[PDB]
Amino acid sequence: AVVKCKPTSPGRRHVVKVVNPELHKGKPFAPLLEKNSKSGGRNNNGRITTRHIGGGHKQAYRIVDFKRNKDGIPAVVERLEYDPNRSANIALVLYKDGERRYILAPKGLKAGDQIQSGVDAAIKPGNTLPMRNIPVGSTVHNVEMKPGKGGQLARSAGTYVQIVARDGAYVTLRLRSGEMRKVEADCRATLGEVGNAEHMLRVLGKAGAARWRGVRPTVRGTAMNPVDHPHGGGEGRNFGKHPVTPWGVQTKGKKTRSNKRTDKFIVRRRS
Amino acid sequence: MKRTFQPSVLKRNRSHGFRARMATKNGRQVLARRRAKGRARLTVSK
Amino acid sequence: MIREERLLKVLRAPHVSEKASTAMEKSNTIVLKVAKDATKAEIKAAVQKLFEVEVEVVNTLVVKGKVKRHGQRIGRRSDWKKAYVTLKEGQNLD
RNA sequence: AGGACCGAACCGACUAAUGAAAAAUUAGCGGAUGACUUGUGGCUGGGGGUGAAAGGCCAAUCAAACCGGGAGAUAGCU
RNA sequence: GCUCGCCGGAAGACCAAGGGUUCCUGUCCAACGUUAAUCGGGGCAGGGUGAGUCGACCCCUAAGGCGAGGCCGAAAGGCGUAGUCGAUGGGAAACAGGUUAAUAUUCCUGUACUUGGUGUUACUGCGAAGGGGGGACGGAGAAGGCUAUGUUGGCCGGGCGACGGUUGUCCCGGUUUAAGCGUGUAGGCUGGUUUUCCAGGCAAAUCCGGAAAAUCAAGGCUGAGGCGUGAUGACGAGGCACUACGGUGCUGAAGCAACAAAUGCCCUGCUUCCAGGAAAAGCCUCUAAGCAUCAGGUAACAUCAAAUCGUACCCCAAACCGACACGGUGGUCAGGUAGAGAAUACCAAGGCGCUUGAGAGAACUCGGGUGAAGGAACUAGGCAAAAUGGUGCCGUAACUUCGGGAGAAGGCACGCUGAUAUGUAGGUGAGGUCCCUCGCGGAUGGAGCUGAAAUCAGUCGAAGAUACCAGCUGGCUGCAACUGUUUAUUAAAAACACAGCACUGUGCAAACACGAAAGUGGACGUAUACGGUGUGACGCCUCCCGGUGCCGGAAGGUUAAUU
Repeated sequence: AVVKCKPTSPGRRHVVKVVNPELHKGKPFAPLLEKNSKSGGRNNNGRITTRHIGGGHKQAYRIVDFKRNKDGIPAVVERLEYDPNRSANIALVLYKDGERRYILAPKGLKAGDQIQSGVDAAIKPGNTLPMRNIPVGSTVHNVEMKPGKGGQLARSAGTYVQIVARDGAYVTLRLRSGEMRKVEADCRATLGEVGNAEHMLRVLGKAGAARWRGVRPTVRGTAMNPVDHPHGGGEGRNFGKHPVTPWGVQTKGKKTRSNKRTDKFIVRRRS
Repeated sequence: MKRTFQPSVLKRNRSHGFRARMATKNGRQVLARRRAKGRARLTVSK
Repeated sequence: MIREERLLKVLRAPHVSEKASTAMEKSNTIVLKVAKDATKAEIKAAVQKLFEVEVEVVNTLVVKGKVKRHGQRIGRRSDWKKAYVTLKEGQNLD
């Protein structure tokens, strides 16, 4: 649930917490963990390539299963877990053959729930089956775009996709963006919505909270000198130019999709 | 007042030492230059 | 097993000093100058063969050379290896 | 509980008067569990870096570092 | 040598880094030392650094670096796989005393430990580049158990006072002892043991994981401290022999108890929070190829082994970074009285008086003290000074986002002695007595020790938070919501950032950014996400598309290469 914190200090006043009691209070499943060091938004050349990244808390990498290939074995949900690496919540599941995996926790999922992947699998939340097997009009998440690759669409805290149509070898998806997209009908998808839907209701409430999430502060181009940004300079507050990136490209409207290879799959762009 | 030079032997060697100079071309040229000049101490190496 | 020639080349000299004299008289320990490359076991072997005397143990150390100035010109003395060789109880050395 | 309070260390540098000091002193001053501070090592290189942005900082040097070279640049000027 | 004075969370002690002989001894005083110099971190000569257990080396890896092939690139070269390097992190082992002019966990004395070989007898499944476990991990908070350490008493030794008193409830000093081995406690974690099966752990697995079934409630792991031993020892106040006045040799009492107590240890624990918290080896374990009655494994016992390098000295400084014998510099140690305290004052241990002195006692300057009467009249401005200053209790407005405002404001008490109470409330806790699955056990018990806070009565002073220390307060108002950041060295702000808001892009080989490219970041993320721009908590809100941009359209006009 969301929780407005009492204003016992400025910087706590405007805070809203998103508290799920059902998460695991404990150390995660260590076998599925692995190291994940921070970039600072800097590439192999050592240059900053994406500004405003830096610092934040040390995080491990949970090995989430997005490919979801344990066909026919039924699994049961052991617990839900906090993943620092994503807006969603993860679920540690236990297959009957003794293997455990992390999966995106869907909306209704909880400890004790049974889930299943496969063509034969049942059409219920958390189950995963090819979209030619999934009825039209259903909500799914963790959608593969290429068969066998692993889910790439609809992984964020409260996303999902609509299968609006199945026309032969393809099905047409309604993406969260509003973009309509063809996808091969043999690609895989998980039933239901992804879990942590009130994720958006949280509000950080202070500068430090943003820092904790590895976000360095943002300087406005207009606050700079001309040598730095197109917006710089001006005695007092001047802005007599069309908005642009630091690299001179228009920002308020100018489209930038250039991919002519996948134009065919886009049924309708978002609006 | 913390002045610029804050010595550290290892750091000195890695930065300027013989092997470092050897590693890359430009360093090798520097070495050659110094040899030509007649430098007694070719490198920072003690 | 150390070669005789190497053994002979190990031992440079006896070291005379107050501390050395004290070590000799009290702890039955001789203080030698030895080759800088000479290891402890080597030194011991050489002691045993060339002075004909049982060794308990050898401690070694490296003496660094002093920087001196002859007139205006600076110059450094050689470094050299010192060895305290402790000799078995009742071992009297000439 | 807290980018909570008072306050030493520690980090800073608002006022004041005054070469031991190429930016210090003393007296006061701000923060002091955090967007803190600090050691060791690492990476980013010059129209390039980094920049909670002052054209700041990049070895007492910055509206384009230093070293060497073109080079005895050119100087209707002194 | 005796006085005086200063530091004492340092101006003491020990290290790292950095320096590199500055260490110690003798000797010299030209130069160096802001003066003199017999002295010196100066000159010259000699001496000095001892390790299986400290550190490096070594095994393991992080960020990162290099990188066979490889991909890419006019050349140079870039990226990067396998790999290999890389500590600031993980990985076996030593303590006490004595000694040098100068080293010591390194020498000596005592008492230990480690992990390798080799050989043994005893046994008999060993075996990895592979599987599993472990190592292995955050912040804050709270206690409880402890010790370091300190105080008092007891004990032991010495003393009987340069001036009134001082054989006592008097004075001074000491009252220390390790690692190791044994015990396995306060406490923490976990249900154990056996059997059966199984699409999992790249193959196999007797291991892990998962299913069942049986049976017992104690099983294991961890763990400070204490106790015992170590120790008939060592050390020991000071006494006694020699004296090159430096010291050397002999000798040696007591060596207990209580209380208090860390920020250190149990604790890598427990509780809790969200921001969700290295890796690999060592270590344990499982098997595979293999080998097969051999090797290898574990078992004790014997022997050998532990190489190499560092070890002096300075290290908040006269030895490092600052041109100087001139501010900066990470870690560890942390006594007493008062105190909340690592603040502050005075002291201990220890270390210093800052390498020019001597006079004088003009102006003027600096740093301080006090000041009649006035009390901001000063001044751009109360700048600077002065003032406030503690604990407890009473009391406290507007406004408010109901948290605040608020230590609002303002007041009262405060010393010492006695009594309450030859020391209370509390804390601690010995004997005795009882229980007992027997121990570091549980009950009862209260000796002794410690010990606030209050009330009443008296008492001194001008003054009792007496020194050091230690808020000035209130009223209206602009700006910025707030904590933060900034022009290293004239600007700390109303500037930047901020949480929040909005627009816009981006469907993943994402947009974008660095890269002739390969590739990398974005992100091991996927529209509840990421990028860009503006605005900037919260509250109430928030006409013009002509111009320039952007988006969409494509009927016509015009229009490249080409032909």
